[PDB]
Amino acid sequence: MKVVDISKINELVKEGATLMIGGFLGVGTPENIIDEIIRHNISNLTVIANDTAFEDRGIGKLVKNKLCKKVIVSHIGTNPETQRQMIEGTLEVELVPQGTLAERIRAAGVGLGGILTPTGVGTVVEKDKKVIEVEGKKYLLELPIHADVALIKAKKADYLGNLVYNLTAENFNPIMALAAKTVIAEVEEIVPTGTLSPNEIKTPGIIVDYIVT
Amino acid sequence: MKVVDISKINELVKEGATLMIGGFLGVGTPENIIDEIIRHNISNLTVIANDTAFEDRGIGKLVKNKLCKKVIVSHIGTNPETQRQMIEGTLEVELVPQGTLAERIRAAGVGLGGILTPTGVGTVVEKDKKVIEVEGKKYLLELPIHADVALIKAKKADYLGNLVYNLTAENFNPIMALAAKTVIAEVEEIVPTGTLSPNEIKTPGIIVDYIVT
Amino acid sequence: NPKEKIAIRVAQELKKGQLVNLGIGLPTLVANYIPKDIHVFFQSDNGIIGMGPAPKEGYENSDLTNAGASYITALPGAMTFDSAFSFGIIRGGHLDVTVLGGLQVDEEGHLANWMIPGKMIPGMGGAMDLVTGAKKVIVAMTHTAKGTPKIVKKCTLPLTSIRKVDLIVTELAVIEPTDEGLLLKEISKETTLDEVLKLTEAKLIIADDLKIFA
Amino acid sequence: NPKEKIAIRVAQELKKGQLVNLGIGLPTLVANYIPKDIHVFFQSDNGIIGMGPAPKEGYENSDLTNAGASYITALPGAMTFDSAFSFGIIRGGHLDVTVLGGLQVDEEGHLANWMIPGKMIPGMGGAMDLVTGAKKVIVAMTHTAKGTPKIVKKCTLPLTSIRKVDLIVTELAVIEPTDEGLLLKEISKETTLDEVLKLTEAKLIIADDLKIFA
Ligand SMILES: [Cl-]
Ligand SMILES: [Cl-]
Ligand SMILES: [Cl-]
Ligand SMILES: [Mg+2]
Ligand SMILES: [Mg+2]
Ligand SMILES: [Mg+2]
Repeated sequence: MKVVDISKINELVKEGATLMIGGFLGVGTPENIIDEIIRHNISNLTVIANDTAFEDRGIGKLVKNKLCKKVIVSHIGTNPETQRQMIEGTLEVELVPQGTLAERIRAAGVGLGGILTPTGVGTVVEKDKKVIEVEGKKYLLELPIHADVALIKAKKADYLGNLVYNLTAENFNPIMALAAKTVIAEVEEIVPTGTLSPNEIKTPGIIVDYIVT
Repeated sequence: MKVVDISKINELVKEGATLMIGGFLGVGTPENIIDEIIRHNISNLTVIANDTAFEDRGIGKLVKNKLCKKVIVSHIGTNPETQRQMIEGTLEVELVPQGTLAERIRAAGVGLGGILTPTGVGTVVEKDKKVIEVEGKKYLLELPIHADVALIKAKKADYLGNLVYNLTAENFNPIMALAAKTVIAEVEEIVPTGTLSPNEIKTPGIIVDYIVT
Repeated sequence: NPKEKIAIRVAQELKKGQLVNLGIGLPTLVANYIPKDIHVFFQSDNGIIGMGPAPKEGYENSDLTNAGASYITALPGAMTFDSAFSFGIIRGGHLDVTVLGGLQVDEEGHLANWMIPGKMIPGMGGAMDLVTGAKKVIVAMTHTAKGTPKIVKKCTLPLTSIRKVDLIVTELAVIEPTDEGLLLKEISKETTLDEVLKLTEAKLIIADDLKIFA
Repeated sequence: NPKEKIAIRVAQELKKGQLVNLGIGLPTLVANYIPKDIHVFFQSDNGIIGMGPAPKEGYENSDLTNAGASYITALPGAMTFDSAFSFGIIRGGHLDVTVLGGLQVDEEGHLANWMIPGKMIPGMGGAMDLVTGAKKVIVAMTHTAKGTPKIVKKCTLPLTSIRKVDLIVTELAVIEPTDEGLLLKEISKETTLDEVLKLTEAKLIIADDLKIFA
């Protein structure tokens, strides 16, 4: 059975895990899963996400509690504590253009070896990237990003674990669901099979390993 | 002013156009647009699609009337006349692994310069592909496919041109919508704005240039 | 009967809760022999998880077919989707099993199943993506082509993939490709080891525990 | 007033039915100045087409925000989507206009707008994708930073992109980068041609067509 108690997080997320965590500045983020990680000081984490939200919310709470060794994100500007720890050298930060982050994660999810993007060409992002010329235009070769566990948020799941999302809470969640080895979805409601139409489901239950509340 | 009469195909689909046409063996294919093309004998087409359907249906009717100079497809085995024309040398056929076709069309749609895929490595599909190794593994660099017009099929459009699809009629249609310069959608029903929820729309009206029926 | 023999034995390989893709033709018969206690989920390349059997007359939907455009049903909890998402499931490792037909399989476990030069050019469709990507590939094919062995030392027909398939099931034999070569694991109750060897051009390692079955 | 002057003039550049993305801060003021006969559609990076204004008190939804996590509304016919689709609209050339803020713009039309070394390190977010992919990029920015020209010969701050932006709008000037360099097309009614040039370190080509406006 996919649905498990939230208290089981300390058994599924290990010290030093590489995690994808959904959410856009805390919107569509698994707030209850993050609270469990803080409850049990699961530390030395590498967190892949759009951002580190704010000091008081979402992924920001993990940084507040110094549980991350590394973040791979497109933005940190709204979290002064992420900047503090970056400057001190305690937290490694890999900044990634948001559209490249989406496609690098997706590439792992759909089994690609990489994608070429014009974004970042001729900027500091080009550093340590292979450049490939196609039709005289230059592209950066950007590589798939993998993770041990995806921690995602969704609006509802049906009995079979099919997920739907709600408005701008979707953002990175369905992409991370395809990219990680183990997928744990925090959802707001469990609904009967047949409540979520085949035309509307966005993540099929087959790829969701665990569901909390 | 997106909704136009079917006769406007002749201003929009030029002789010798490169076209993406939706449909999986004729399911989710814009049958009425195809009939108008045949009516005005618009020829020398290059058609990018999953297949050439069957002789009496969908894209297969274009081939029966010899309106195609080239097809870029994953499958032609249900259409003996496509095969016949291929052998006689009158029709150029480029066979693309179905998943590679999906990602090459998508690459054009989302602004990527190419994608790396393990599919086809060490087969004839490797011929005239750059090979790229990433962490020891080999991938074929597969390149974006572009087209002048996407001729897609959808179940419903709202007044603003937002689209939804129905079951296995979706297949390549929403991908092609993003990839071609001009997008023409054949729809079964026009519905009021507010009938299609923000959570269920799959193709936004902004990228749909014209609607028929 | 030979096709039933293969489909029954392949169906016994499926496990509860697996996502399974059955190729058109012989592999599709596998759906008729799933044990009552095994619930799997079927995926089709045209874009569905949760495929069900052909509808009763009058219950067809024009938008709901299999990868041959024949009418199917969708089961409760099915999801339909675009072709990029379909091949993301396949190429990205989310499909537990694919059962595919076969023209040849060779000592390296390489499958040739999409083209016969000069005689049959249907294109590859999803076959190369499925062989490259499925967590487990099972080939289901008759042992010979009117006497010519289809299990050969090195394929002479064009390869679908350089991926090593995980299992071959014919009406005579069950063979598991391994790093040492082809391991013959089982033979049909209706054949003999001498017949299987006479009809297999490839080298076969023979298992200590050779079983009768299919 | 200068931010108003810019936003009003940028708003005049927008055409009916365009898909528009406004960056956080100065560019978001543009929305307040759209002519009543111009209907545009706003896109936000976090995954919406059809964004509307902040909701009246009590009509907030926790799942519906702009790219700064502030509550927004969604207008009839909006579509929400994941971040891959979002950056497919942006990078794939489906975004008609983006209006972004600016740290420097140079004679090549290159924008620096995401980092000041040794001070602000917020990361780039979607800014690199937007500048690279928008059909048209409009930079909306004050002409100087406490007197120091921000329109320079070559950016010294980190580039957002090597793409040539299409229009610069300051409280003093409207400048169009071209193959020949920067073309000064308009100046504020409240300034003079000499003041503009004095406050621009970059070489400006003065148009025969020169207009007053913003
Ligand atoms: Cl039925
Ligand atoms: Cl309101
Ligand atoms: Cl003057
Ligand atoms: Mg267009
Ligand atoms: Mg013997
Ligand atoms: Mg022998």
